[PDB]
This record gives sequence, structure tokens and C-alpha cells, in this order.
Amino acid sequence: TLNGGITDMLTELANFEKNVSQAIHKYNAYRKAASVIAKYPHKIKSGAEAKKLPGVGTKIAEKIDEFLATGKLRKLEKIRQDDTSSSINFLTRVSGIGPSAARKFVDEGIKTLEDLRKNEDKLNHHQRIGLKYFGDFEKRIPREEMLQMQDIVLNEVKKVDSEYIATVCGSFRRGAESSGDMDVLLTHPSFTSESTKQPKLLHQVVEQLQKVHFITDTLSKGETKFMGVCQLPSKNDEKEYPHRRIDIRLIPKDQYYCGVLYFTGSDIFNKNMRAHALEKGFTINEYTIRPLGVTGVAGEPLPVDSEKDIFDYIQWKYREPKDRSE
DNA sequence: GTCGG
DNA sequence: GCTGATGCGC
DNA sequence: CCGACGGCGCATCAGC
Ligand SMILES: Nc1ccn([C@H]2C[C@H](O)[C@@H](COP(=O)(O)OP(=O)(O)OP(=O)(O)O)O2)c(=O)n1
Ligand SMILES: Nc1ccn([C@H]2C[C@H](O)[C@@H](COP(=O)(O)OP(=O)(O)OP(=O)(O)O)O2)c(=O)n1
Ligand SMILES: *CC[C@H](OP(*)(=O)O)[C@H](O)COP(=O)(O)O
Ligand SMILES: [Ca+2]
Ligand SMILES: [Ca+2]
Ligand SMILES: [Ca+2]
Repeated sequence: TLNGGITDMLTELANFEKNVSQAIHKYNAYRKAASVIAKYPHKIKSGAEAKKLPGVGTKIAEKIDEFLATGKLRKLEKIRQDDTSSSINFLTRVSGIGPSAARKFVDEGIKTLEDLRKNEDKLNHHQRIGLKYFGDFEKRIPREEMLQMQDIVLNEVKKVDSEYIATVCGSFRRGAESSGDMDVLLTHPSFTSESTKQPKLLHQVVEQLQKVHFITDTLSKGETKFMGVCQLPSKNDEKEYPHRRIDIRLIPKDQYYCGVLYFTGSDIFNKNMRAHALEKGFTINEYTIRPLGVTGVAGEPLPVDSEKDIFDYIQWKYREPKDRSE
């Protein structure tokens, strides 16, 4: 990729700040800078050139000058060599181990994959599943497998109730040739912002997918959000497909557009769009767009009849899902 | 770490 | 049990 | 310089 050296440097810094320093605003600053540089259509020749971009300040310009002159960054060189950093950066790759749990495990002398497998009794349900499928969850999902997965989920949901609509969102809906996981937005007319006329609406879909051995494990489950594990069926004598992460979010049917905007992302696109909405005097979540009073108190939800209406309120030209990726 | 007031 | 904080997730 | 930085679901735990 153009400027791939710089954007990789910035992503490594972002992850260090998140996982090791526990500094969420530096994590987000580095990612916002990586994303703006990834879209810049020239090979960056200096830090001064990069610093012209919004989200690139003095300190990133200085690291770009070091990286362009030497091909490395001394700060990352040191982070790679530091045992506590290295240990924490590894443990946080396990689903369910965040920065706080990683540091606590390193304190207890639990620092390698072999230490985790010796200590399953010290992991919660989520972490145990994270560890079981550590390699599988590393692997990306080809679009060809995502289409197979779509066909199973859409067909099994129709078997439960023809009135469900299931939409595959995330990087898949942005047209990606591969996905990190599957994200399914679910609506049913019985669940609106005015009423739940039927219990178990998410549960009955989870149950059906478990029944046909598509959903294999559960990391977390409530009334509106499932987070778990799924797997494609394989043929006679064939190697099994890797286990995959799946998220299902049940959104009130009348708030589909806000919900599909949220679930389509990217996450960096959502942060950028929601920060732009605040500048314009609105707040966006997965349900509504609301004005802000001078007070900073959100007013009543605004009428939304398309994704594009949300862009119109905040005076952005529409971006098709494919133009919302980094 | 960066930006805008 | 409930409520609010925090961790980890989307 | 300095306040703000997106917004929210589920799991877990402390205090009552
Ligand atoms: N911090 C986050 C994480 C995610 N999301 C939203 C936008 C994402 O598009 C969607 C699903 O999140 P994923 O982490 O599954 O991301 P993607 O599907 O975009 O990418 P990948 O290909 O890695 O799954 O949820 C968000 O708004 N804020
Ligand atoms: N041990 C510490 C360190 C810092 N602080 C507070 C004081 C400041 O509000 C901020 C950090 O102060 P610094 O010395 O880092 O620099 P400032 O930015 O406060 O300096 P100035 O006010 O000159 O900008 O956190 C604190 O209460 N206790
Ligand atoms: C990258 C340089 C750092 O920018 P931020 O406020 O995280 C600072 O200049 C501190 O330098 P460090 O000694 O590299 O952390
Ligand atoms: Ca995804
Ligand atoms: Ca996901
Ligand atoms: Ca949200």
C-alpha cells in the first residue's frame, strides 16, 4: 500500500497506547492519523507534508521524519524489546483479555500461550473461548465464505419467522474482499422503539442457528446483542472451516437506518461522523439523530427515512458503504 | 496526540 | 437483589 | 493554553 510503512508504524503506536499505556485518546489520535494518511493519494516525502493533513500534528510529523530517514522508529524498537510490553501486547490478542486483564496475568507470571493453557481455571468463560480458538480468530474470512455464511443465517432466520429481516453489515456491507468477522443486524416488526410485543426475539434466532450447528459457542448474550462463535459445515473428507466470530444486534424496526449506519462502520468512520455531528449540533447513536440544546441536552429524535437523511442533517455529501472503509 | 475556540 | 462503576466488546 | 475526544450492550463486582 502507498504510505504502508507510515500507517503500520502509526497502528503499532496506537495499539501500544491502548494495550500497554491504557491511553485511549492517544490510541484514537494515532488511528485517526493512520486513516487520514492511508487515504492520501501521494507517497509522503516528509513529516511537514503529512502535517498538512487533519489529525497529523507536530509529534506524528517528527515520527514520520525519523521513519522516512531510518526506516524504523527508536520508540517502537524499544517497545518490541521490553518484556512487559511484549507480554501484554500478546495477551490482548486473546478475545476477552483486555489491557487490564493482560497486565494482571503478567503480574501472576501468566505471559505466553503455554501459560494460558496451563491456567484455564483462572480464565472467565469469554477468555476460555478466546484461547480455544486463538488461531482461528487470527484468520480472515474470504468474501466467498462470508456469502455462504450469509445464505445460512438468512435462510435459518426465514425458517423461524418470515417477518425477520437479517442484514450482514460491517466490512462485508462495505464490499471488503475479506472480513475479520460476521456482523448481522436483525429486525422484526414486533420490536420497535414504541414496544416489544414478543419476548425471545433474538433468543429464538440464536437457538435456530445453534440447532443447525452454525453457532457453536456463546461469549455474551442479552435481549438485543449476541456475541459468539460460528462455523461453516464442511463436506465428506474435507478439513473443517475455521471457527469465526459472529455478532448479532436486534435493532428496533423503525430505527433501521440509524442502526445500519452504525453497524456498517467503519469504526473510524463512525467516530469521525459522530464528532462531525457534535460540531453541527447533533448527536448520533445506533437508534436516533437528535439536536443538542445550548445546554448540551439532546432534544427529540429527528425523522429519518434513509441512511442519506442522516448525512443531510450534518451537511455531509452521502458516502456509499464502500467509501466508509480505511 | 490533536484540534479549535 | 439493586445500582453504579469498570472492563471488554461492537 | 486547555477541554474534549462517539456512543452503547453485556459481564462482573463493590457497596448497601
Ligand atoms: N469501536 C467500534 C467498533 C465497531 N463499531 C461498528 C462499526 C463496525 O463496522 C461494526 C462492526 O465492527 P467490527 O469490529 O466487526 O468491524 P468491521 O466489520 O468494520 O471490520 P472487520 O473486517 O475487522 O470485521 O460495528 C463501532 O461503531 N465502534
Ligand atoms: N502528580 C500530579 C501531576 C499532575 N497533576 C495535575 C496538575 C495539572 O492539572 C496536570 C498535569 O500538570 P503538568 O505538570 O503535567 O502540566 P500542566 O499542563 O498542568 O502545566 P501548565 O498548567 O503550565 O500547562 O495534572 C496532579 O494533580 N498531580
Ligand atoms: C511520540 C512522542 C510523544 O507524543 P505523545 O504526547 O504520546 C511524546 O513526545 C512523549 O515521548 P515518549 O517519551 O516517546 O513517550
Ligand atoms: Ca466485522
Ligand atoms: Ca464484529
Ligand atoms: Ca452507539
